[PDB]
Amino acid sequence: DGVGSSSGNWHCDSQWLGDRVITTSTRTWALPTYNNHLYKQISNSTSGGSSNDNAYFGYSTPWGYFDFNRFHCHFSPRDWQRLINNNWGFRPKRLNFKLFNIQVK
Amino acid sequence: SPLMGGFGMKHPPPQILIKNTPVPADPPTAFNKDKLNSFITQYSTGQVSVEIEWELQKENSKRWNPEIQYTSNYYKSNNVEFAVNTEGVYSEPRPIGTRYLTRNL
Repeated sequence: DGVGSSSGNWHCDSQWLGDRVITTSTRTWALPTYNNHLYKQISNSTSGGSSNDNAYFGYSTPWGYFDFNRFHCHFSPRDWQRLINNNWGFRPKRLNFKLFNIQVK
Repeated sequence: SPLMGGFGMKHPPPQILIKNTPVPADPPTAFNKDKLNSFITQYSTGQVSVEIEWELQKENSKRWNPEIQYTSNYYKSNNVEFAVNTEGVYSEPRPIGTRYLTRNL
């Protein structure tokens, strides 16, 4: 939209329906410049590794990534307690993801 | 509110009164005006069913840390709490209240 208008609101809550629970979590993030905008070949030689079992070859990218693959990223301790004390099972169904209020310094 | 605990009502569930109808024994062959005092020894048995619908007030707390909950103790014991003994005697090992969840004042 514009410089002076927020592009999203803070949504962080849990909604408990009959057979469904909807968890929403919002966090503030910071993203630096990685590898000074470069791709770099990496290996156990570059990191000083010696053992065969820990040898590797790969690349480090200037990109970051968002990870929310831990349960506490979505469930508060009270919500987790409710889930574990009141249900025989659970599974994820669908996902909604948002990035907003971008600020570059 | 009843001082021993519970719900006070001007019109509570009505008293349900039951009695075995007296069955006189053999009366004398000559009329006697006195009330009969010789009856057949009797008793009755049967089944009784009561169904009560309860309305629930769900909790909508925003508390972050887990609540206190009533729970059985996993530690080994000779008998299971709220179960029968080896002689078939059912027992209630402790009084259980209702106030474990929390809310602000």
